[PDB]
Amino acid sequence: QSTEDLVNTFLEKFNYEAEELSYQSSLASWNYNTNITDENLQKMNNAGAKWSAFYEEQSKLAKTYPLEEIQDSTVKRQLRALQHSGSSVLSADKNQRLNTILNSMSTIYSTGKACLLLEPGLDDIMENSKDYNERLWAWEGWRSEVGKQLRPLYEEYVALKNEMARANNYEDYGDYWRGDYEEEWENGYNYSRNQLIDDVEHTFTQIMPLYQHLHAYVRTKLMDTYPSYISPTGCLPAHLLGDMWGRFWTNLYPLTVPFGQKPNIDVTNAMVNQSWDARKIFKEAEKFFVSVGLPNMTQGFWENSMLTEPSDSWKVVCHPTAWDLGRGDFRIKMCTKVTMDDFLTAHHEMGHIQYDMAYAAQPFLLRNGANEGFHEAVGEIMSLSAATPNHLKNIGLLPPSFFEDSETEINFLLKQALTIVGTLPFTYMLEKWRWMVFKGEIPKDQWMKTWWEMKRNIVGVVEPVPHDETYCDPASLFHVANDYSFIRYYTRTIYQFQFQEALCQIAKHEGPLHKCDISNSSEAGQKLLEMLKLGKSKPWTYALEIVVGAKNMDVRPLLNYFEPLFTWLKEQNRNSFVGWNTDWSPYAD
Amino acid sequence: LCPFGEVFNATRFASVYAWNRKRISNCVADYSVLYNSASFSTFKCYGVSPTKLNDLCFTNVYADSFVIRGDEVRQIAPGQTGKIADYNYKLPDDFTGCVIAWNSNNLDSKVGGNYNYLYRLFRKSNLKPFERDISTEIYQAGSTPCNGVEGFNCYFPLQSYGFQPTNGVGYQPYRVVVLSFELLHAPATVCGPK
Ligand SMILES: *[C@@H]1O[C@H](CO)[C@@H](O[C@@H]2O[C@H](CO)[C@@H](O)[C@H](O)[C@H]2NC(C)=O)[C@H](O)[C@H]1NC(C)=O
Ligand SMILES: *[C@@H]1O[C@H](CO)[C@@H](O[C@@H]2O[C@H](CO)[C@@H](O)[C@H](O)[C@H]2NC(C)=O)[C@H](O)[C@H]1NC(C)=O
Ligand SMILES: *[C@@H]1O[C@H](CO)[C@@H](O[C@@H]2O[C@H](CO)[C@@H](O)[C@H](O)[C@H]2NC(C)=O)[C@H](O)[C@H]1NC(C)=O
Ligand SMILES: *[C@@H]1O[C@H](CO)[C@@H](O[C@@H]2O[C@H](CO)[C@@H](O)[C@H](O)[C@H]2NC(C)=O)[C@H](O)[C@H]1NC(C)=O
Ligand SMILES: *[C@@H]1O[C@H](CO)[C@@H](O)[C@H](O)[C@H]1NC(C)=O
Ligand SMILES: [Zn+2]
Repeated sequence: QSTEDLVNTFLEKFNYEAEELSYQSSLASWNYNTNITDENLQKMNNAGAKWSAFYEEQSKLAKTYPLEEIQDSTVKRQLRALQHSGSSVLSADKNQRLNTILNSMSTIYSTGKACLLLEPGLDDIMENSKDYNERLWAWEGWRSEVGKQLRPLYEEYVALKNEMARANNYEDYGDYWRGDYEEEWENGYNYSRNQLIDDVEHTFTQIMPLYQHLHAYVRTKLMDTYPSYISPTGCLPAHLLGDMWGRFWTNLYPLTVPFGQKPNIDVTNAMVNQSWDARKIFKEAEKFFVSVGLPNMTQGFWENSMLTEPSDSWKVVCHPTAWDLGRGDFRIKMCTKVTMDDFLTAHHEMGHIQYDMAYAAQPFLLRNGANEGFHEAVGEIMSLSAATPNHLKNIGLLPPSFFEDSETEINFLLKQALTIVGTLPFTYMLEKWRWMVFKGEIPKDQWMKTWWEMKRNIVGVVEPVPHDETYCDPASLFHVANDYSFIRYYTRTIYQFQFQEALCQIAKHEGPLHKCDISNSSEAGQKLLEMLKLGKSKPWTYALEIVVGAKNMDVRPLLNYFEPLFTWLKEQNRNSFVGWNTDWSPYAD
Repeated sequence: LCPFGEVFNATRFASVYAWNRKRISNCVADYSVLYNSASFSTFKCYGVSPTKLNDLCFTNVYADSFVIRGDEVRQIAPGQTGKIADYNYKLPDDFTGCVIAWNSNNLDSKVGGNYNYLYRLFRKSNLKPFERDISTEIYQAGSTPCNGVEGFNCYFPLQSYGFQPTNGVGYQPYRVVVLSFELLHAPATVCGPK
């Protein structure tokens, strides 16, 4: 009759009641995503509304039990998970206003027109064009016709969210986002929200030289495509980076290639000349996963999953996803073709599924990853390992007389660096700006000035046209218009290389790290499943320390991964200048 | 001569919290037509051996049938604990009998979800061996009584199995039969082939 038996009974009832509703909602969502008709939306909305109403009603009743009166740990985490409440502590009118603002902002971003709609038209122009004016007009038009119309809504959004955050004993909405990394445990395994900023800042000072060299080879290679628009000592203009914003630099490979005659490893032809279909692809993925000590897929996986387009006049979206419906039901939905990229996404999604099956024994509230960055980093390393020449040579898609040339290795490393290293400053700058805006450090009349000064100082990118305070540049991104946290990718990028170096060390591999394969190593896959079974039942410091042996982030493995590229990049910059001076702007004359 | 057929392929089985008992007497027991069916997932027998079941006879044999989950089958055994082994159906430590189970996904499952099978998850104390409970009185958790209406810390004691064909193996329906052998001062009458 103490304050623990009641909580245990309450948790029992909630655990056995939530499964039904969750399974029904997931089933309805899958059925809609497989057909897309007019009658399935009603069922999906009904299931979602019922589940949300049940969750809110039950979370309302769970705050009557204080936390300090319970001595066990798992029960304490379950109550902590069930006791969170956002936007439920506000007046009804304020909630209605906030919902209207969010819906209007999402809709106004969804159907923007610049003079061609964003998704089909402007993206292709940004990705493929090589004309200065052609990119310039699209960039300026989209920014002017989207950001200028989104300013007052975002001004109201920050105030409403600050009120909501302060109503929940928080200091700021940014402080509310950082709480996903907070821990409370014994002496050696705690973590506070303040240390996240310091941890992120320290990890960024150890990546700057590599970014500077990558910046100085791109600046120098684009001298030719654009003859007299970029200075040899200034910063790169924002409208020449391969995307609308510059989040990824991956579309600059044809312009910046070390050795442009030797091609990369592509095995589409040697795979079509053997009559391979999707079932073969997934069987090979399953063989790879069972060769490292992990189990095999269930029988319902092969019967209920969708692995190809239906050509019988039913419409589908089939963006590659992995589903965990519940009650032992696992499905994968993907429109598979016979290229190599699909062959790698198969491994990625199979890793996603393999993580879900491990923690099915945990209670309902603890069936998720340790934090928001683990679940993607787990799936990334499988794709990293499954694209090496050793694996392809063993499988059969590559002849055994193959020779590993170093120039191809340099090409591969440069492409990977353009994909990975080029996005860290963008994420760091965006998150720092959003935190400072939420915290009230930045005055409301100096948003764009601080934005572009920070861009110049950190990422080395300058605007082509000056902007006053009537614009709003951050809102043009998808994750800013619709409220989503953005610090996941930094942590995922660190974690994946942490895990990869640890497992490669366990596998007794010799040589450079980028040529590592963990196939046919039962110890490597046996150690990894120790953290996969934990789920959210123990702090993520345990999850990190079990595998790698450390309790904090470390960027050393990532730099160890790019060592040959660092050595080669340092030599071709002898007759060049490293760094950028933020006094050059391309409208001074 | 007697129906070990009307216990095994009956149209409708019973819930676990209300388990049905059938007694067989004055008959000849054929235990070879069961062990060679090749459609039974588990055929464990305690206290006897399946080969020697035809030799020594008894007075009465009791058969109990019910429906449980796939991963709760291992709780039907002596000295096992769990949700269903202390609130629904219990077996004594000194057991003499057999436990038989097989998959029933093709029958006890519907797309909309079957809801006619229940089990008990709240009770004040464990069950004595071979004891059955049917009452539906509202369970009391706190010290403040609630008068016949569910509210705060007052819970209904029964819950339903949501069987659907798309579930995994561990969440699919299974049909279980338990046989017990009775030997007392009454004359032994049930045994078979000579
Ligand atoms: C875990 O908690 C301990 C104690 O609450 C933290 O250690 C303190 O850290 C502050 C940092 O400003 C110091 O001023 C104190 O002197 C420390 N106290 C002790 C006893 O060491 C520790 O930092 C927490 N862990 C993390 C990761 O934040
Ligand atoms: C797939 O590539 C193989 C490898 O060369 C091709 O095989 C040759 O095909 C010609 C014409 O059929 C034969 O005369 C040669 O003897 C084959 N060489 C070898 C070593 O196999 C083949 O043509 C391609 N696709 C297929 C199977 O037709
Ligand atoms: C997981 O299931 C697959 C199902 O195919 C198993 O693969 C079979 O393994 C047996 C030997 O155990 C072989 O004789 C079959 O030829 C395999 N099938 C195929 C299609 O190759 C696999 O062994 C199972 N994994 C484990 C650990 O038992
Ligand atoms: C319960 O009914 C099934 C059929 O619904 C019986 O299966 C029969 O098994 C015998 C052998 O034992 C076969 O010769 C028959 O062909 C099967 N089918 C039928 C329709 O008889 C099953 O044996 C029955 N269970 C018992 C008798 O215990
Ligand atoms: C749903 O999709 C299946 C095949 O994926 C199709 O057979 C069925 O007709 C679709 N539903 C409706 C209502 O048409
Ligand atoms: Zn993924």
